[PDB]
Amino acid sequence: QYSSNTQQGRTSIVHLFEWRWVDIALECERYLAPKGFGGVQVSPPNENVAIHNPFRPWWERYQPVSYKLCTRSGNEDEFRNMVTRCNNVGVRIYVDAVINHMCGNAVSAGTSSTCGSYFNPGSRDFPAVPYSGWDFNDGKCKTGSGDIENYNDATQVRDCRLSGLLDLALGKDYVRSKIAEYMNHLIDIGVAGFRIDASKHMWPGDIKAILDKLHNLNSNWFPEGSKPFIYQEVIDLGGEPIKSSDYFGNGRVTEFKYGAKLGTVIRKWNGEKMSYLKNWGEGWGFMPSDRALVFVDNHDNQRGHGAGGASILTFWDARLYKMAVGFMLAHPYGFTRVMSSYRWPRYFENGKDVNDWVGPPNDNGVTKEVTINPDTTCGNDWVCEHRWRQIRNMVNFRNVVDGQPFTNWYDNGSNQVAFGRGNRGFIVFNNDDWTFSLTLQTGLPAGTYCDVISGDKINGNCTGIKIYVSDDGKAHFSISNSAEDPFIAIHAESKL
Ligand SMILES: C[C@H]1O[C@H](O[C@H]2[C@H](O)[C@@H](O)[C@@H](O)O[C@@H]2CO)[C@H](O)[C@@H](O)[C@@H]1N[C@H]1C=C(CO)[C@@H](O[C@H]2O[C@H](CO)[C@@H](O[C@H]3O[C@H](C)[C@@H](N[C@H]4C=C(CO)[C@@H](O)[C@H](O)[C@H]4O)[C@H](O)[C@H]3O)[C@H](O)[C@H]2O)[C@H](O)[C@H]1O
Ligand SMILES: C[C@H]1O[C@H](O[C@H]2[C@H](O)[C@@H](O)[C@@H](O[C@H]3[C@H](O)[C@@H](O)[C@H](O)O[C@@H]3CO)O[C@@H]2CO)[C@H](O)[C@@H](O)[C@@H]1N
Ligand SMILES: [Ca+2]
Ligand SMILES: [Cl-]
Repeated sequence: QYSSNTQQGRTSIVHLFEWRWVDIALECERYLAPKGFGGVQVSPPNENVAIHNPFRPWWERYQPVSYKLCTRSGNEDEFRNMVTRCNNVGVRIYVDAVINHMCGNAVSAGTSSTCGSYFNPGSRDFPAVPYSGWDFNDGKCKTGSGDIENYNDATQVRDCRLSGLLDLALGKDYVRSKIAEYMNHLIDIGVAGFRIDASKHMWPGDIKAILDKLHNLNSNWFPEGSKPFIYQEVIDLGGEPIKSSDYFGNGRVTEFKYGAKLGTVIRKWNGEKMSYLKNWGEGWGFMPSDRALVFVDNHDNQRGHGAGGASILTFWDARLYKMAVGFMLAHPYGFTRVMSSYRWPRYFENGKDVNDWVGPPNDNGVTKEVTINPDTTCGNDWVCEHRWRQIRNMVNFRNVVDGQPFTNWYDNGSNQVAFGRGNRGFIVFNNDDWTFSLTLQTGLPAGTYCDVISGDKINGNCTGIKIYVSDDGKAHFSISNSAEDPFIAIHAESKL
């Protein structure tokens, strides 16, 4: 469960949050494959409650109605078409598996669902599965409300309803088997693994029992005996009885400390400085690099959900965001996930975004296609961070330097830093309030290199900045503090 199952030489996944299956299929072919992306995390592909108050929020997809592959992203045929087309060009699909719970206990009975299946939260009847009252934790939970009230009690975190979401009885073989049937359906289609939603809300042993039932990956695309890549969503910032390490037996775990701390560093908050990143990784108290699933923001915290945090960087703070993402993709720690978002009309009333619920760009609830602008950006309010030159090119940097050691670190004791990855890549940052101008040892072969942040290598020249590495590996770098992108990155494949 620890190996990504990506193609050799591809090292990141991108979250195409709320994208339609047909758009992802094209994106794999026209962009992700040629640009060297490892894979795509998809939004939950199973039927959910259609919520009209408020109007079709992104979070309705975290309220399952059945395991039918029928959502605003598309139907089963469209989902199958996407997985096949993506695998065929060497780009993997990872499914956001919502398996802790069905929908909210207070949702009205009927057929207000993305495939029109009947369901009755009140009587606990989900006949499309099927589940009944016997399949939920109502009698196991010991809180007065039946909901999670207190994270200091590890038992209720697992047995009670997360924000009222009907809590599946994951200790029952029947429940485990219905979940496994869903996941095996997905695996056999050709899915490479899973983001396990709400893992903290499940016993590690119950997840293990589900995982025991899972097939090996599809033998047309994957070597025999390949196991689904598992990364579990556990928000562990310290101070709670449940630890991310509790989940290491099942696969990787999201490291939410990563983006929280990096955000603070890059904003220069709380006295933090880029020079402190010399021991980034386990040195900062993070989990082992071989288990960490790392990211600057996720779909929750970019809009203040989950642990939130003021320090979280997103596309809304585009300048600092690119630097954070660039740092992450350069550094060997963890397995990297890049966010890809849509814009919503963010509106703050007393420090909180009252539109933090708004779903994907839509016309009357129908998800807008991702249109591709002439400059390769996206239209229809899709942000497409993964198509931003600075991030896209750093995705390739990580590929180029895969497995090379962290070396040749430099810092000015404040916010001007640089480091190399073996003899394959080198990156320089200026986050101070003055110019960085210095000659540095790069660790690279002599030559002319295109800076992949300001531009591209195209048939014998560069469209951005050029760096000249002399015979002894030294190169001069000048980065103004007023620079729109105050960082430079060069690597073996950007050499002329
Ligand atoms: C969002 C994450 O919450 C949890 O995280 C905890 C940390 O674990 C903890 O250490 C500390 O930092 O606080 C955090 C925030 O509380 C959780 O551990 C983590 O897994 C969550 N991320 C996940 C999981 C889910 C659930 O699948 C996703 O959640 C999102 O979707 C939810 C469901 O649609 C959405 O909730 C909405 O719907 C519920 C039903 C509603 N609840 C109300 C209803 C009733 C009726 O009984 C009352 O009981 C409640 O009090 C009402 O508020 C919510 O109000 C409504 O928003 C949720 O907001 C949304 O984040 C998430 O996307 C995953 O990534
Ligand atoms: C294990 C520890 O990791 C993190 O601590 C950071 C800290 O947030 C950061 O400011 C910095 O602290 C030192 C640094 O170690 C030292 O080399 C430098 O001279 O001075 C810095 C402070 O002025 O780095 C450490 C990691 O080395 C977490 O933030 C913390 O919660 C956790 N206990
Ligand atoms: Ca649970
Ligand atoms: Cl996540």
